[PDB]
Order: sequence, then C-alpha cells, then structure tokens
Amino acid sequence: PQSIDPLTNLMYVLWLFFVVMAWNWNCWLIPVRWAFPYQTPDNIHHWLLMDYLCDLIYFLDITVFQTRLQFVRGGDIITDKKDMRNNYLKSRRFKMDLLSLLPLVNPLLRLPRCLKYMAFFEFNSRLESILSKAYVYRVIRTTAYLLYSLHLNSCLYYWASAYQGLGSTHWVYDGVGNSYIRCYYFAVKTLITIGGLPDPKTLFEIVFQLLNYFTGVFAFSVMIGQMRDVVGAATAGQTYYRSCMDSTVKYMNFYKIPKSVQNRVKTWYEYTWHSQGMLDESELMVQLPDKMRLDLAIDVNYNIVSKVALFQGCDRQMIFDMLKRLRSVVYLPNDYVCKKGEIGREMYIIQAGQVQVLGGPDGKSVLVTLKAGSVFGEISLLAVGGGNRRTANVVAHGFTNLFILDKKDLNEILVHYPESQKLLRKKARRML
Amino acid sequence: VVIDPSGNTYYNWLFCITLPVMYNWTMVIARACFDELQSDYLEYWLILDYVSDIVYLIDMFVRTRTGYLEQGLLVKEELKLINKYKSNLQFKLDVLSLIPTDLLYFKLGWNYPEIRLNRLLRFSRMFEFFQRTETRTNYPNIFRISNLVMYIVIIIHWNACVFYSISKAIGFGNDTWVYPDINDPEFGRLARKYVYSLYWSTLTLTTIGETPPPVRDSEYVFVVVDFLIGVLIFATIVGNIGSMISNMNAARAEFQARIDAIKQYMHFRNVSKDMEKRVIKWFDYLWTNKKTVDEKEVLKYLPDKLRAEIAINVHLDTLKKVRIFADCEAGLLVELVLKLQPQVYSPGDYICKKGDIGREMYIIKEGKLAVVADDGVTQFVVLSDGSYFGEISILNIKGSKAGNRRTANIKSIGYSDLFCLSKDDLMEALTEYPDAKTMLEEKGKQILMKDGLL
Amino acid sequence: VVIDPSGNTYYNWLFCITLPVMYNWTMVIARACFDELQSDYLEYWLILDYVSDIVYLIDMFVRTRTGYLEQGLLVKEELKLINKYKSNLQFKLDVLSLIPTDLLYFKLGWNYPEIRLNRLLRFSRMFEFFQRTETRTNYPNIFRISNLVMYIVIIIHWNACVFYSISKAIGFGNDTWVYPDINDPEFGRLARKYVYSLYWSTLTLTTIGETPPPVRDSEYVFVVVDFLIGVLIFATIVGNIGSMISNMNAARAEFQARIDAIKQYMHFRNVSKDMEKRVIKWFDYLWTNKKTVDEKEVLKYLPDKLRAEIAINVHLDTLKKVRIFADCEAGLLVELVLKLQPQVYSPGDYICKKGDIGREMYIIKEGKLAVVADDGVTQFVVLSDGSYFGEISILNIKGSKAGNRRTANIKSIGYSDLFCLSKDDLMEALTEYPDAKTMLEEKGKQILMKDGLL
Amino acid sequence: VVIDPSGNTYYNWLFCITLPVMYNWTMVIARACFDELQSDYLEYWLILDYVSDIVYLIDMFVRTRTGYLEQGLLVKEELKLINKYKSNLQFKLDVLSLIPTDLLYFKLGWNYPEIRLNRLLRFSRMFEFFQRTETRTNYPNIFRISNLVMYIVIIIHWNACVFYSISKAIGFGNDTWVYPDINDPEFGRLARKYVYSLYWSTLTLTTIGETPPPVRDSEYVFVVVDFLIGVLIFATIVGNIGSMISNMNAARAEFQARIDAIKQYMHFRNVSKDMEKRVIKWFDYLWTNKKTVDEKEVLKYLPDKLRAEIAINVHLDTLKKVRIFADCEAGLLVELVLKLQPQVYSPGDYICKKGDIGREMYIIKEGKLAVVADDGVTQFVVLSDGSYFGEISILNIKGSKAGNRRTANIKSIGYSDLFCLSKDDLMEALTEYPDAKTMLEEKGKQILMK
Ligand SMILES: Nc1ncnc2c1ncn2[C@@H]1O[C@@H]2COP(=O)(O)O[C@H]2[C@H]1O
Ligand SMILES: Nc1ncnc2c1ncn2[C@@H]1O[C@@H]2COP(=O)(O)O[C@H]2[C@H]1O
Ligand SMILES: Nc1ncnc2c1ncn2[C@@H]1O[C@@H]2COP(=O)(O)O[C@H]2[C@H]1O
Ligand SMILES: Nc1ncnc2c1ncn2[C@@H]1O[C@@H]2COP(=O)(O)O[C@H]2[C@H]1O
Repeated sequence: PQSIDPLTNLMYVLWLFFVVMAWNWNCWLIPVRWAFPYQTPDNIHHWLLMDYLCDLIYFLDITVFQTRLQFVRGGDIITDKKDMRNNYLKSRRFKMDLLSLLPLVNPLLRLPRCLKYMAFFEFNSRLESILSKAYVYRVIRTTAYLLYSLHLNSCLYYWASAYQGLGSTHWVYDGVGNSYIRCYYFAVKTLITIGGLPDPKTLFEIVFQLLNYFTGVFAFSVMIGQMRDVVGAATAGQTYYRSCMDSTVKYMNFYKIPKSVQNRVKTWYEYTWHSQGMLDESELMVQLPDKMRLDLAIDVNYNIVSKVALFQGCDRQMIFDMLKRLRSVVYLPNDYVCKKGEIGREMYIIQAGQVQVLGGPDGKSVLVTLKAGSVFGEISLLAVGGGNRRTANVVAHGFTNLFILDKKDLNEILVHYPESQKLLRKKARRML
Repeated sequence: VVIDPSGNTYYNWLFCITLPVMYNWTMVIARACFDELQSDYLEYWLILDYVSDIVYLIDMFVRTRTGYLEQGLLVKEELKLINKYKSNLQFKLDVLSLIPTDLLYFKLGWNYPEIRLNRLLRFSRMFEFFQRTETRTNYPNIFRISNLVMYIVIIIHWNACVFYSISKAIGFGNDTWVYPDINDPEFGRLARKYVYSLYWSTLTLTTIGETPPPVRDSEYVFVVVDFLIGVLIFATIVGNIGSMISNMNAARAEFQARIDAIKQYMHFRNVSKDMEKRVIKWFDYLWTNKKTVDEKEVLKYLPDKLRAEIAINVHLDTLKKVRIFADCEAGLLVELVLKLQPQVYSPGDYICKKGDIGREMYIIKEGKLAVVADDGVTQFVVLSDGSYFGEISILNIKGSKAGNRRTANIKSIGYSDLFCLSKDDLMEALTEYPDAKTMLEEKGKQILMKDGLL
Repeated sequence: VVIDPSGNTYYNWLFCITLPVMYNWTMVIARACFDELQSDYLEYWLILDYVSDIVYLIDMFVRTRTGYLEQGLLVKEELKLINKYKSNLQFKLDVLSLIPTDLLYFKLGWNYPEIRLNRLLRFSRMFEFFQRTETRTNYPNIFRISNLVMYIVIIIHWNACVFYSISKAIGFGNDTWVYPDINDPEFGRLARKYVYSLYWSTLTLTTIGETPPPVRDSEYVFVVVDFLIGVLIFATIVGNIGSMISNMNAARAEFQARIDAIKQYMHFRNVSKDMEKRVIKWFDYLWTNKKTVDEKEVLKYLPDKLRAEIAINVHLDTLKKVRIFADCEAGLLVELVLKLQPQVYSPGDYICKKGDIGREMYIIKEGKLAVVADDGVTQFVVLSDGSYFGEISILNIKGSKAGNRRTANIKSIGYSDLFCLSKDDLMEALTEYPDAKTMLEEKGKQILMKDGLL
Repeated sequence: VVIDPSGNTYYNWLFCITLPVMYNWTMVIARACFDELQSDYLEYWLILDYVSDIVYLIDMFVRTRTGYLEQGLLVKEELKLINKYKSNLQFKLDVLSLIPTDLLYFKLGWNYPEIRLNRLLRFSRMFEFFQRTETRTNYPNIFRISNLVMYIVIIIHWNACVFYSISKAIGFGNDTWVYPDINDPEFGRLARKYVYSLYWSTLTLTTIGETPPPVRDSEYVFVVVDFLIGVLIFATIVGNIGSMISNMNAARAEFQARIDAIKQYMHFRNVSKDMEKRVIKWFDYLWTNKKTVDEKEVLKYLPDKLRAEIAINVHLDTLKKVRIFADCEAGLLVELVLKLQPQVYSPGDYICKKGDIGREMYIIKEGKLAVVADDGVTQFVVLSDGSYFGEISILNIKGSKAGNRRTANIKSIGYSDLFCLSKDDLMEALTEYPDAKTMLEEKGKQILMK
C-alpha cells in the first residue's frame, strides 16, 4: 500500500488501535511508576523495553503511516507521495507528534508521550463509523475514562500516603497487600463518593479527602450524565414513534373512532416502524443533498419507471423528476388500492408485496396477481378533469408498499418539459 | 396452523416461555451458589427443571410454527418456517440451551446445578416478551420502571450468589469481609444466607457501601470490580429514569416553551393587556381540555387511505347533511372531508362579520354559534353541532347579489370547534369532478333564486 | 351558582382542600405509627380531623357545584352536574374518603388512627391543585422544586413512620438496628423518636446508608427494599431536576447551536472578519434584548383567528395612518396587516439605496430611519416610529416618472425594527378587493399628480 | 459620556464589580462565623471592606452612566439615565447594599461583621456578569461548569459557616457531632477549623455522609434538612452536567441519527451496495469537512439584511466574473446572488449529461469538474474553482441550434461544491429589470453568433 485512505482502510484502524494501546501504556503506567515503587532496578529493563516498544510504535506511526495518509483538498483525492508527506507536516498532528517524542530514569520525563491523544480521537472517530450501534463503545469509552480517573486517583492516594509516610495515620495506606488495588479501592470509595474509609485526621489528609470527594461528585455526575445521554439517544427513535402513535390514538379516542379503524391505524404504525424504521421516508430525503436524493431515487425506481411503455422516448430528466415525486405508501392487507368506478389519478409502482386485480362475476376473483416491480394505473395520469375511471377492483394482497405518483405532481413536472409534454399528450390521444 | 407473531397467541406463549427463562436465570445460579437451597428442595427443583425443559421443547416447536412476513404475506409453509428457524442463530441458541447436561448429575453429583447454566441462552424469549409488553401496555412508563427494577433485582441476586460463592471459596468466617461461619445458629440458616448476601449485593451494586471492608487482595479486586459494575448499574438506572421523566415532560416542556415565546413576543410588541389575557386564557383552555395537539401534525404520517377513513368517520355524517353536498359523489365527499381544516374559537369571537369576504365554509363539530345583528346584543338563531354556513360563498355563483361576501355576523357563544373548507380546497377537490362542480353551481343558483339573492 | 373550574375561586378552593389533604397524608400515618403523638395531642387531632372532614364535605359540595364544559359552554344545570359527578370515579373516591370510621375508635381503641387512612383517597384534589399551580404560577421551576421537595419530604416521613412501626413490632431496643428502648430518658421523647426516625429514613432513602446494620432477616429484607426504593427516589429527583435544567436552557442551547452553525458556515465560506463580527454582534443583540425567536414561527403557535387579533392589535393603528390606506375596508386592512413581514436592521444599515428597486412598503414599528444623501453622512429628515415610506412603489401606476425605483437612500440610524408590505402581498390581498384596488390606483395617481410626478 | 452595555467597557466593569460581590458573598459570613478569621486579619478586612464600598459607589455611578436602548438608539441624556436607574428596583437594592451599618462596629464590637450582610444585595451585578460571560465566552461549556463549580463551592462554604455557627451555639466538643473543642491545639487552628467545616459541608451537601452522627434533636433536624439540600445540590450538579453533555454532542447526535436513518433506508429499499458506500463516504466527508447542516437551514435564522450581505460577501465577486453578468447593474446582481442554490456532488457524479435540458447555470466554488466525452475516460477541459457553465442556456436566444440542450457531459472529479442559478430564478429576477434582460439577450446572442 503506497497510499492508504484513513477513513476507509482497516489496516489503518488496526494501526490506530496499536498506537492507542501504545499511548494507553504511557498514560496508564507513568503515574504508576511515579507514585508506586514498582520501577525497581530488578525490573527496570522490562519497563524500558516496553517504553522502547511504545516509542518505536510512535516512530513507525509518524514516519510510515502518517506520511502516506491520503487527504482531501478542494474535494480532490490526493494520492502522490510528495503532497501527502508535506500536508501532514503542516497539520497539528505532526506538531503534536514531534512534542510527543521529545526526551525532555524518571518516569515523569516521559509525560510528553501522553500528548499523542489525537491518535485516540482519530481512532474513536473510526469506531463510530466502522461498527453499527456505536453507543456501546461510548459506554465503554466513558467507563475507560472513569477507570483512568480512578487510576490517577489511586496513584495520587499512594503518593499522598507515601509522602506523609505509610501506616503513619489511619487515613493513609498502611502498606499491606498489592498496594495498587488497595489504593485503587480507596479511589473507588472516594471518586464514587461511596465512603466507608477511615476518617482523615491531619490537615493535609482532610484537604486531600475534601477535593477528592468533590472531584468524585463531578466525576460521578459525568458518568451518570453520559449514560443519561446514551439512554436518551438510543431510545430517541422509539420515543418519537411512541409519542406519534399515542398522539393519533389520543386523537382517535377524542373523536370516538371505532376500534375497527383504530386497529388498522395501530397495525400501520406497528408495521411501518418494524419494516422501514420510520414513519415518513420523505422527511429524511429533504435533509439529503439533491444529488444524493436523486441518485437514491434512481437506484430504487429508475429500473422500473424506464421499463413502462407510457414514458418511452420521454426526457431522461423528466423521469428523474418522477422518481423524486414518488411517495411510498403502505397498504394494509385486503385494502382496496383501486375501487371499480372511482377517479383514477395515480400511478402505482409495487416496491414490495402482491396486488390482486379483481374481476369476474360479483368480483372477488383474482384475474391476475401483480408482484413487486410492476406498474399499474399509468393510463390514469393522461386523463384531464376526472376523465379516467378505474375499470376493475384492485386490492392489496397483504402489506404492500406502493410507490405512488399522482396526476397533480406529474402535471406539475410536465410544465418544465415541453418536448415530453407534447409526446406524452400525443400518446394519450393516439389510443382514444 | 401457524402462529402470527403480532397476535395475542404469540404474546401468550411469550409469557408462557418467559417464566421458565426467569426461573433459569434466577434459581439455577441460586441453587448453584447456595448448596442448601439445591439439596433441601431437590425434588421441587427436579420437577421445575423438567417442566421448564418441556416448555423449552414446546417453544422450539412454536418457533418452527411461527410465521414471518415475506412480501407482506405470513408464510404458512412448514418447510419454509423450519428452514427460516434453522438458518437463524436462535435455533443454535435453543439447541445449546437444551443440550442434556442432566446426564452430568451422575458424574458430578446432585450438588452441581450450574451444569444447567446453558438454559440461560433462552434470554431472547424473555427480552422479546418484555419488548412486546412495552408496546402492548397502556402504561409504558410503569412497565418500563418495573422492567428496570426487575433487571436490577436479577443482577443484584446474581451478585449475591457470586458473593456467597466467593465467601465459600475463601472460607466462611475466615475474615471480616466474607459471609460468616455457616455453623452459626443464626448465619447457618439458608434464608439468612441468601438474605444477607442480597443485602451485601444491594449495598455494593448501588454504590452505598456500608459493608465490612475487604481483607484479602482477591477480596479487594472483587469489591472494586463489583462497585464498578454498581456504578454502571446506578448510571443506567438514573439515566433511564431521567430519560423517562424528560419524555413524559416533553409535551409540557414544548407547550410551555411556546407560551413563553408568545409572551416574549407580546412584551416585544407592547400587546394590550386584555388581548394578552385572552391569549393566556386560550392557552390555559388548550392545556386544560387536552386540545394542544395539532390535527395536521398528528395525522401527517398516516397514508391517504387511513387518514381518509378517520376523516370520514369524523365528518362524513355532517358533510352529507350539507344541502349542496347531498347528491355529491362519494369520492368527492372523501376529498372534501380530507380537505377540512379544524379551527377553534374562543367565546365571543366573531367567526365572520357582515360584509367580510366569504372565503371558506364552516361546519360545526362542537360548540354553539349565534347569528347576531350589527350591535351583537341580539341573536337571530343559534347554530349547533352539524350546522353549517358559508356554503354558497365557496361556490361563488355568478350574478350573486351577495357577491362572495358574508351577509351576517356569526359569533361563538362558547368554545366552538369548527372545521373550515376553503374555496381553494373546494376547487382542488372538484378538479377531478367537473360534473359534480356543475351540479354544485346549479344547486347554488337554485338556492340563490329561491331566496331571491341572484 | 356554579363555580367555573378555570377561574380563581376554583384555584382558591383547590388550595383550601389541599390543606386538609396534605394534613391527612402527613399526619395520619404519623399518629398511627408514633402512638405518643396520637395520645398526647388527641384533642387537637380531634378538632383537626373534624375540620378536615368538614372541608371534605364542602369539597364534595363544590364538586356537585363545579360546572363542566359541554359544547364549549359551562354547564349550569344542577341535576346535570349531580349526574356528572356521580358518574365519575371521583365521587366513589370521595364517598370512601368520608366513610365514617371514627365510630371504630370505640371498638379498636382511641390509639388506632389507622382508621382515618381512607381520607388519603382525596389525593386527586392535591394533585389537581399542584397541576393548576404549575400551569398558573409565574415561577414554574421554583414551584416544581417546591413540589418535588414536598413529595420527597412526605415520602421520607412515611418511610420514617414505617421504620418506627417496624421497630415497634420487632421490639424497641431488642437489637441495634431498630429504634432503641423507649424507656431511655433521651430516646423516649416523642420529638426524639420522630426526628431519629426521620434521620434514618433520610439516610436510607437518599442512599447514604450510615445506619446500624440489620440483625434480623426481616430487617435485612426491609433495608434491601427500602434502599432500592431510595435509589428509585434519588433517580426520580435527578431526572426531574435534570429535565427542568434542560428546559431552562433549551432556548439557550438552541440559540447557541444556531450561532455555532452560522459561525461554521462563515468559516466554511471564508467570510470576511468584519462581516463575522457584525453577525456575532447581531446575535448578541438578539440574546440581550430578548428578540431571539423569529416572529413568524412564534405566531404559528397561535390560531388563525387569535393570530389575526394579535396582528390587528399590533399593526392596525399604524396601518390606518398610511395615506393610501386612509379610507379602506376593514377586511382589506386586516388582510394587509396579516401580510406584514418584520424586518430588523442594525445601526448604519441601508434599508433602501438610491437606484434600488422598490417593491415593498416599510412601516417603522420602532427605531429611527434617516433619509441620507449620496455622501452617506448628511440626512434630509429623520423618520421616527409609525412613519412609512414606499407606499407608492407597491402600487403599479402606469406612466410614472419613477418606476419601481427608490428616489433616496434610507439608512437605519440605530437598531430599527420595522414591517414591510411587499408588492406581491398587496396584490394578492387586493385580488378579493377590486374596488379597493381601483381606489388605491386612483389615490396613487392623484398623489403623483399633486407631487408633480407621473 | 455614556457606557454601552453591549460594549467591552461594560463587561470589564462587570468583572470589577463582581470581585467585591464575591468577596462579600463568601468572606462576610466566614468572618461572622469564624471569629478567629475576623479578629486576626482585621486590618485587611477593613481595607477590603472600604475598597469594596468604594467600588459599590462607583458601580452606582456606572448605572447612572449606562445607556439603555430605546427606539434602537443608546440613550445619552443624563436625566433619562438617572430616572431609569432610580425607577428600577436595582437602585433600592444598591442603596440598601450601602447603608452605613458599619456604625454598629462601635456598638456591637469588632467581632460582628454580619452587619455587612446588606452588601450581599449587589448579587445582581454578579449574576449579570456571569450571564454576560456565558454569552461572550468562546467556550460556553467550560464557563458553565466553572460557574456551577463556583456556585456549589459558595453554597458549601455557606453551609460550612452555618455548621460552625451551630457548633459554636451548641458548644464546641460537648457532643461528637459538633466541631470539637477549640482549646485543643490541633482543632483550634483557624485553617483546621475552616477546612474541617468545609469538609463536613461538602460531605453533607453531596449525599456522601461520612460524618459523626447527630446527638441532639436540633442537630438531627439540621442534618436532615441539610442532607435534603444536598440531595437537591447533587441532583442539580448531575442535571447540569448531563445537560452539558447532551448539548455538547447534540450536533453529533443529530448527524449520527441522520446517517443511521439513511443506512436504514438503503437497507430497507434494497439499494445497491456501491451507492450505499457512496452515501456513507459522502456523509463522512460532509461531517469531516464541516458541511453537515444545510445552508438554507443555517442561514434562515439570519435576517434578510445579513443573509443578503453574507451572500454578497461570498458569491457577488464570482458572479461579476461571469461574462453575461459582467456589465449588469450592481443592483440586479444582488438578487441573482440571493437566488443561487448550493449544490454538492460526489466523485463520479454527473452534474449534467449531453442532450439534457439546461435549466440552471452552475458556479463552481470548491471543486473541480470534467467535461467528459460520453465515456468518462477523456476530458475536454478541467474546470477549476470560480469557473461556470450553462450561462447561455439560462438565457433565451432565438436561433440557437443547440439551445435548451446541454452540449456535453459535466462530471465531478471529486466532492465539488457548486452554486446553480436556475432559468426560472433568473427570469423572475429579470422581470423587474427589462433593459437588463434585453441587454443580456443581446449579449447571449452575440456570444452564440461569435
Ligand atoms: N386483467 C388484467 N391484467 C392486468 N392488469 C389489469 C387487468 N385488469 C386491470 N388491470 C390494471 O388495473 C388497473 C386498475 O384500473 P386502471 O383504469 O388504472 O387500469 C387498470 C390496469 O392497469
Ligand atoms: N337568519 C339566518 N338563519 C340561519 N342562518 C343564517 C341566517 N343569516 C345568515 N345565516 C348564515 O350565516 C352566513 C354568514 O354569511 P354567509 O354569506 O356565509 O351565509 C350566511 C348563512 O349561511
Ligand atoms: N426628502 C424626503 N423627505 C421625506 N421622505 C423622502 C424624501 N426623499 C425620499 N423620501 C422617502 O424615501 C422613499 C425611498 O424611495 P421611494 O420611491 O420608496 O419613496 C421615497 C419617499 O417615501
Ligand atoms: N469542448 C468544450 N470546451 C469547453 N467547454 C465545453 C466544451 N463542451 C462543453 N463545454 C461546456 O460544458 C457545458 C455543458 O453544457 P452547456 O450547454 O451548459 O454549456 C457547455 C459548456 O459550458
């Protein structure tokens, strides 16, 4: 790979994972080596070996992977080696990477290595797009933020204990046990404001305990506030659907609508929500770019509209206007799509479901079943002033989604295309 | 026979399968961790486990006989339903949840009921039943609270069992943190064992503490991890309840925001005090009478057929009583009803004055309207539900002496809910019915000649 | 006489019935659980209960005399109100509340005020008064805090009474968890009993703990249930206060989001620094002077009749001073008022430039406008509020010397807020007023002849 | 001379009056309750009290010279400012905040600084300064959390003073709940007194507990009430932080909801996978390059004056470059800028095809377009930023052999941002410019015939 795309590549997000875990090693373990006496001469070479591994990961990042990242300037995709290398040096990322590797065996001399957090935010942005249902990672990331705050608290408590002296008072850490999970336990009681700890006696202990508890109050509020936002965002669509469905039920109860009609409305709301996850697809389409909306309408309906004999030879742009004016309507089972003798003013495209055309003696005989991708009622679009009447009863054979274009919207988009207006009107009079 | 997943039989079977799933999710770990509970009531646990396994088999049979919507049709072919079940991961979970592990009772003894922990893989049935009860219930917030509380109770029970198992592994009464010696007359009782374990788990999973501190490093690790799980649990509880409170207050919040914005506009524009009090009284009327919703915004999502049916059931009986629409075609009546716009008037409000331009026809759904003179003190006639006026102004008959103008003052005695039909909407409905438009114009001409206003 | 439910007398009676309802809800359980409170002040409780029952009877009388809203009119027929009251569940609840159980004091004993627990069934009056205060008071947030605090206080008081009664049933001083022995000089006092029970309940329900650990199994179970209830209560408090906080800065959050979107657009488009500073200054002016919400979307919340009334009250007097609209029909003036569009200008802004096309009539609602010369520093005349210009350009007059052009430069001296009437809106309003349109053309023609134009 | 309230001088003075208010709202109660604090640093407290009183007098002078905005103009008349200040309730609070209650120092003694509690009535200046800060600040969330922290700290400090006063009234060390005996060298230190009182108040006001239990009935009552206040305070902190969190990622949540909705739509509608990848890449590009919200929706919250001025600052200079509009009137080009509609495209998107009807004229802003030859492999010319096409198709010239038809296919190289001027918008703008319309038709005819 001479040039990799940061937004799409999976090897790049794997390397971002490696850079995050190299940066997590510096953030998590530098306060440990500063506070706890785990950095002994007997095991210093392991610490230095892992530090060299993390610095080598940093160096490979800034040298190889960051210099070959393709970028967007003026909308173009830049691929050549000359521009990608020069563009990264001018960005803030190279400036932060230079200061994340400066030399400054004290573990606090490696505190510049903790300043490579732009790779973590860039890695976070990929996980909000790579995996669906991204609030699960947000809970994990917030929990990891809490675990790190207790981690710093654990290091701060052991430093405060050691600085006063181990086992000097009841508040400080006595000295027995793992000495990390003991001080991390104090952080858990403190930062969550749980309590149960020995009371602080000296002035330094009371000040430290006061701020820690105060910090915990806001830290514990951040965890609740983040979960409150996660729960609200994860259930926002269901809440909107429930409020919209309950508004119609409240409306139908006020006007004493019978349950035969009301259950049909409840069935439509339940079916539309469990099929398309929406109540109106056009509310999403108006927020899209006009080229995005049109391309989606082409990718769904153009393979069907361009196959009917009525609009053959018409302008391609006029057909594109037909797709944008098509609206998705879901018909309940046994619902009459067309009544025999009503006003025909709509064209129906079967996106999904089966539609039966009735006939024979006294109706109720399936002359033909129209499957998905078939168009019926196209002749009705050519009539003027109620000139078309449906010649047969047409019913929906169970939960059919019809793309409907009516005569009014076709006539509104037929005044912009005088050439196809003449051709389409000529085809109307050629058959009657 | 095929069970419809949206029917009541499927919901009843979801309830019938939830009880074995809840029993397996609670009492299996309860018996695994508390050996006295498993040993004392072994015959009851055997009967209940055999019953739950039978219900699991019947659940798999129901899954093979539960239809799904393909192209809008509920599939009733046996082979298609069986293949749809088998291709899903739920079939693998149901098979793994019914792998016979009770044969391991002869190898491990009666003291090990954690071999039946594979029966927990039927959690999808429980979750589906609760997510379908959420939609079916008329009290979604109450059931949401109940579901959250019972999930927290299940997690607390599981953590109580875990704490008792950890105390057993370390040793009862070994130090001050574990459960005390089970040779005590008080602490050796099974009820005391489970109840104290539940007390410890409730205090630890709610970030309350008030429990004896850990002594061993393993105990410190478990206490740290389990208060972290408690932090997640507490955050989930408070976040879910806060989202519930925000959702219940959402309509109140937006209505009060609209009232505040209108009051701020009034303070901007120096609106007179009596008009401000009239609008405040109007909004208090809207909130007190549950009329704050907008019919257009309520019914905008509905398709034309269902909204047409609702509108028909509301308005067709009073639209057919209109003298001009008596002979109108049914489809034109559907269009005209679908084009009716609600308008609500305060008491004393003038719907139309004499000499005003007649643009729409009004139909009274609720309320009383009075035809008054120029002064307004006297009343000619009181219009009630089903009455209407302005039916000739929308027609715009040529040669009319009125000339598309109102000939009388209509005043609302009280709070009247009217449904207006504009002339533009009438012509938009009539553009597909030219013969009906001609008949309407003829009827308007006949009306204006009988009254002598042509 | 019939009491209007939306009036002030109904709210005053809601307070007057809420006082005994709160008294019962706070003190019946207190006297039932704290026996010394019932026995020591028994006469005071007798008069207080008799007064509360009297107020309950008068509340039932008010319910019989409370008119409901049928056909938008207040029902004043007495028998209809009797039938409406007795057809509701509230009548049954009130009857159950006023069932005489004080006759059971002779049977059970004078130290058993549990018999007055049916008076708690008048809770609907208390909630109704709280909702009316919420929709009535000018401090919805302060009242919501007060209501939540009083709910938490009464729940903590009830749990305190429950804890004291549980301690009494188990035995005072039997173990360390219960309330201690009531023969002690300190803990035997009734004030100490109530305040220690309140302290224990406050610690438990607020999930603070720091209470003596339970000894008996029933104590452990009650403590588990009561900390779970306290977790739910705390989550409810946090959710209510957080929802209120989000509501109190929802307008600020929306305004800041709008400003952030505008700033993102300006940085995207490389807009010049002075223009960005002007936009930021304009939005600061909007926030400071409470003009943030646009008037059109604010008036959409109003009904068409009431929005028309607001528009008339704001604009009719200043539109009647326009020389072309000096003698016009009321309906035309109302429609033209409804066609007015608000325009706000910063100081130094040019409303119209010399040579710009005039298709609008601008009416100065507030602010000062300068007819400035071509140099941009010398003004001809300062136009104050209520003044207008462009009344000729909206009229399409054939043969005019100046055709749809602005003769002079118009500059906003300060923060000028004014309403524009476009040519298209005037024509669309005049479509239904052809005689008024002809009169307007004639008046414009005679004005141009008088001024030497045309 | 007058002070503009929206100016920087008024905000700078708001900071200068906030410091004495904060000093009075925090240290007056501390000196009233902690007698050692009042007695030891008495000269410093006298100096700070006199300085704060001087600043209070200057603040009352500032409100007499602070203009109010009537008829859109800042009021500079001295008498109007004086009457406006004196009419409001703020003048009464300011006068009450400077009542010489310090004369009681010679009556009650030097250990009673609660006579200066009237200086707390100038809280409106503090609240006004913070409300101005939450508007001016670049970081609304950082200042909001700082302000919440400050308010919580002030309430905790006041409750610490209240707890110390209750301990003093009951007696130091008589029970285990009150502050211990101040004759002890450890407990008698003023720093120890204040820090332990603040520790107790922080514990009780944040639902932590961890305090000695009450002994007397009054102590139980105070602890119950102050724990209830602490529940309110903790719920306020959590609600403020949660509202901050919701507001911080509100735009991100809206964009995520939109992209999840479009993912659901293309999954439900059986949209081809290449189109799905194109849509996801387009949304990722729009979010990364900060174009997520529609330009029409963003700018509709601006007034018509600023929207036109911003549009002129963006599009007018490029519109002058267009050959047909080069000679146009400066007034006419203003409406044509206002009728320009933004259009964004993807790599490979065709803006127009050969043989299509040309109803718009596209102006390239931040993209590059290619004039392909019905195959997509060769290009006549690459159109960079500031270029345009379709300028003659929008005009109506009689005799055009290729009129009303696109002569070639325009392909977007990648992520082009265009601005189209439709024929209908140009015609409705030219309806008020007859002579300009005729000269545009003449110039288009000349271009077509040359
Ligand atoms: N036997 C049939 N086979 C196929 N299509 C039919 C049949 N009968 C009716 N239709 C279609 O059903 C439509 C219903 O009424 P239309 O007049 O719109 O035109 C009709 C045809 O398009
Ligand atoms: N005396 C009356 N009795 C019943 N209805 C009336 C009477 N006078 C007027 N109306 C109705 O009130 C309407 C008001 O003006 P319109 O011209 O719309 O048509 C009028 C009639 O429909
Ligand atoms: N000298 C002046 N005195 C008063 N008003 C003026 C003067 N010059 C221009 N105007 C007003 O300013 C308006 C600007 O252009 P109009 O053609 O709309 O009509 C103009 C008049 O209403
Ligand atoms: N050979 C070419 N050289 C330069 N520009 C071209 C060429 N062919 C087409 N164009 C441009 O591409 C446009 C596409 O169709 P238009 O009619 O809008 O006008 C066209 C010209 O502006």
